[PDB]
Amino acid sequence: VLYQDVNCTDVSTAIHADQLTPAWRIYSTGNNVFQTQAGCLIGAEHVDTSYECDIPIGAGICASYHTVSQKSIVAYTMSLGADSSIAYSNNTIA
Amino acid sequence: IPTNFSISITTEVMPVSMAKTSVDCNMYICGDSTECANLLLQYGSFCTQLNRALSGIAAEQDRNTREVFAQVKQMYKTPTLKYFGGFNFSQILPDPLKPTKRSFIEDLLFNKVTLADAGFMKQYGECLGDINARDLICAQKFNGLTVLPPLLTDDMIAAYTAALVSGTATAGWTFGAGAALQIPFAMQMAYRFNGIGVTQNVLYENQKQIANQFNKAISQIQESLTTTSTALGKLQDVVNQNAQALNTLVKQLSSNFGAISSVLNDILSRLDPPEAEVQIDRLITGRLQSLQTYVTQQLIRAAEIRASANLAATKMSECVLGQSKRVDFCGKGYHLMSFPQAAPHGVVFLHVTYVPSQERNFTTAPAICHEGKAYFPREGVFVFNGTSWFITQRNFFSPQIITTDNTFVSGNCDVVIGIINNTVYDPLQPELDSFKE
Amino acid sequence: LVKQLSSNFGAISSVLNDILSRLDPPEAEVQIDRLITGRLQSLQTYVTQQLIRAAEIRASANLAATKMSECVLGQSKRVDFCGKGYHLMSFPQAAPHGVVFLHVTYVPSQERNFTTAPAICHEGKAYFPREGVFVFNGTSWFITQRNFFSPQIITTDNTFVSGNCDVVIGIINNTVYDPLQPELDSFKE
Repeated sequence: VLYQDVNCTDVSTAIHADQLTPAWRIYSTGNNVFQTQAGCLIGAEHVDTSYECDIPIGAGICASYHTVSQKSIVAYTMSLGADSSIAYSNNTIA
Repeated sequence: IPTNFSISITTEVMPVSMAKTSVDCNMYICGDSTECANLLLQYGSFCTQLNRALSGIAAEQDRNTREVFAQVKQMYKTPTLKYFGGFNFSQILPDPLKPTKRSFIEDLLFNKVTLADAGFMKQYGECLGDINARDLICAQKFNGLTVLPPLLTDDMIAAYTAALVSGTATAGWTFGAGAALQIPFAMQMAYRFNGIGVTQNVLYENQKQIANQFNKAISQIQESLTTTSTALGKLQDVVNQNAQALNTLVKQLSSNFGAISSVLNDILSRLDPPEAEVQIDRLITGRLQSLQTYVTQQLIRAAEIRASANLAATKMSECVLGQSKRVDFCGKGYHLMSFPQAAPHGVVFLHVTYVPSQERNFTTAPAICHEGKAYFPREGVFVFNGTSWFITQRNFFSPQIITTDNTFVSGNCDVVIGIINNTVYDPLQPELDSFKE
Repeated sequence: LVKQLSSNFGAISSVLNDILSRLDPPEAEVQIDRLITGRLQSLQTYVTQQLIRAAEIRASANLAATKMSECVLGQSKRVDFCGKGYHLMSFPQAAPHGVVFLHVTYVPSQERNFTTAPAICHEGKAYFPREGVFVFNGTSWFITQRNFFSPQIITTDNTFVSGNCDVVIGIINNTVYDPLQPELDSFKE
């Protein structure tokens, strides 16, 4: 799930106290990832790695479906691009 | 024919993105009243359509921003020298010692248009902040108007701009065709001149002068962006239009559309439900009309911003990723170079244009008949003549002698009008005369 | 647009022929006027959305027609307009309510490091390359082109005359070749 704009401190309380309106019967909460363009990423792990943006969430954070250890949804820094090794030289021609 | 050159640099501000707004019609109209929501549900799924339209606008803005900025495959590292062939590339690449990861020009751009109408942020709610500072102040309002942060952060935009500048300065211009071919900057400028029409002599023999002119133009751009007025008018006008639209929506929210009061939870407390529904229906209709007008205006503005973003992406792909011979497309005169710069919800290009210099009157010669055959000029198009003396090029003086390598054979002399009788030179005859005799 | 037709715009029922058999004509007037106004507003919103989508499709069609006229009907030197790199060809294909082009682009291949030479002063005059822009040199050896290797020897036909050698920074001393002198020395001498 991805709440539009929340603090990830009141949503958890409303879920644990049955105060949220879209309260599903088989819904739970295992982890919260508070960041810009919030939503707490309930059901996804915030991995410190970087992969190509598959599902654009917002604020530089995206989501995909990779294998942590198994297949699950993660969150990365959008991997803005692959690194290069092009160095300037005044006597090198390619 | 011009006798000198003048390396000028022009600026062009083009918006590529707008304010990603999100208005919850369930909170804007019928904030917390249950009977109000029950009456609103009778009018149909207008709120769902408006939310879908706003989400589509946000997705279109994100896609336009990505297509404009994210155009290269690899992220080329910014060089540490920043001084290639005499051209001082400072204040363009991110400084490795400055706290911010932007350049001086990018800092000047972000410190002159980011006012965002200071004083109107209290109207709508926004979940601003950053996860790095661990503050992340998440503010909300009763009107339901929210502003979603963009996908590409300012840091990623600055990184894309730095990668573009590195791929333009270093590796020449072949980085846009899906490759990476190393080449010095002086040879790149010589090839740009050759593509324009100017020979490499003006570049190599006057490299120091061109570098000094480029540095002076960079300094003039810095001065014009430091303390001036009426700068970055496009982005400022876009922000002002967005703020005015939000303010008009907020004012239309607190409008008494022929009812007892314009504020909710005030007519449900002093009136009876059968007598209050009549007043609720008028307010609901008025707010629905106002929100529909706002959504239509937002769609029109989003289409305009998408067109501007497509134009800016085309300009970038034509001027930064290569050398376009399009007249008055990149800059004022000859393009000859292009450097993009990051800007809030827009792109500011730095077209290093080529402008001629002081001129001089000369004499023309359509053709020259040496021994009965006319000799029309080669690639060097202008036959500069004191009195039928030499043959030169167009964009520069370049005094060069007339030989058989600069002219080709043609018909007689009575076919071209205005032909001037003169003599042609050929290095073969004196060489053979010196070798034999 | 279909689902909005069955919506109670402040009336008793969103289905015709039902409010006329249970209400009075004077009340049925307003009961029908409310539904008429609601349906007119919904249809106006639909027409506005259709106009916006039609303007977008018209812009896309103009862009596609420009791309076709620039890539299929000729050879455009536009950078990253037809395909990825150099255009070099274009083939259009029919598609439902759209056009699918086949840009046969030109992409470079594996590279190799070489040495540069801004100018070559043979006997006091610097020979700048005329056509072949890249002076491929093992150690000041040859002159080639940019988009391909094409190993070609440096001659006087691929270079022109210029000033002295103390004007260009980075000039490498080398020798130029002219086919006239060996031919003359072989024929006469």
